Amino acid sequence: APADYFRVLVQQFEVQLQQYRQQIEELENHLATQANNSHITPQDLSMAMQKIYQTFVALAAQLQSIHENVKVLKEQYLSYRKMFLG
Amino acid sequence: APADYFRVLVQQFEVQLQQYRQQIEELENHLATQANNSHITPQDLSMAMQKIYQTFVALAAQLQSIHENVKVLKEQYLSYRKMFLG
Amino acid sequence: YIDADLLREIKQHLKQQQEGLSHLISIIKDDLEDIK
Amino acid sequence: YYIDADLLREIKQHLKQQQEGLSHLISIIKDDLEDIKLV
Amino acid sequence: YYIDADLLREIKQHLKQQQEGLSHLISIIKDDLEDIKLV
Amino acid sequence: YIDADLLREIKQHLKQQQEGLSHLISIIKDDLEDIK
Amino acid sequence: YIDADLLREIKQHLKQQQEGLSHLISIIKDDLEDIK
Repeated sequence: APADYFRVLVQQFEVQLQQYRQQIEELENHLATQANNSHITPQDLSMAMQKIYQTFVALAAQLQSIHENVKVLKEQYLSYRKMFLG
Repeated sequence: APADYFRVLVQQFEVQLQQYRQQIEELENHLATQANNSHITPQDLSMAMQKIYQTFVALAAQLQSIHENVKVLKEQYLSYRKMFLG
Repeated sequence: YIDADLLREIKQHLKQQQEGLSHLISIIKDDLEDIK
Repeated sequence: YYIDADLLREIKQHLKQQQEGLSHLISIIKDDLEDIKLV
Repeated sequence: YYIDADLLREIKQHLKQQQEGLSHLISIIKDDLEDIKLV
Repeated sequence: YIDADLLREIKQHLKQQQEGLSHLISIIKDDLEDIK
Repeated sequence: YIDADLLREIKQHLKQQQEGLSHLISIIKDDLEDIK
């Protein structure tokens, strides 16, 4: 059923959202002050900047395919309308 | 210079330490209560459990090679002692 | 050292846990809001 | 201790672009949903 | 909502093993350093 | 969209930033303590 | 006159011969002692 497929794309999207969210908040705090910045190294930030950019890329992909999916809902909804309502 | 090599192994170790540390604290909070657990999904924890186990594996590797490195300090320190102090 | 069967079990268990679309959506909505 | 006051600025800029990136995609998606209600 | 009260226990157990794992390695390393001072 | 030159620059900059072994060690010591 | 292949062979052979650290050290210790 499409409800099993939908739930999946939705679920993956929600994980990259949570993923990115945590990371960003994490990195915000580390750069919030020099006091908190001293408990980290310039090689940790370098690590985080990667982890974060990787999520961004995956998240941006999920938003993109969500866009394509909505494009498909419209096309098919439009087609049905021409068949049954015109 | 060995001070450039040392600083590196030490630095990587410090990153996996910080990495693991953040993740664990992160996961602790999510499972701290059902109130906080409701803002996450069973597919997020599944994600984190992986991220965490991956760090653990890399951290465990770094601790292992640190052990081998200390084994080498001892062997060479012991050798020098036999050459110069016996 | 590390029990393989357990991590496996933990995996299986979470996968079998199910998503309440209503709930899912609400999390996403708050996630998007908390950022953009 | 810490990092350059401008290295901070660079990262903050990078993160902002990432944000603008994701928001643009969300924007587009919203136009799609809104246009559905209009068609 | 949340997860099983025992699924929680399973994860908590897994994390503990990971901890015991790392601590064992630290232990060994400490014995090495201590034995260096003794030899 | 995303400026490649900048992320690169940010990489280069952090790599060139240097480690104070003394500081490094103190972080590790507190990290190990905060866990084991 | 002089066989190149042989000296080469003699070189190769001695290089492939191996050092018993234990033995090495004992020689050094007696060398240092026999002098300083």
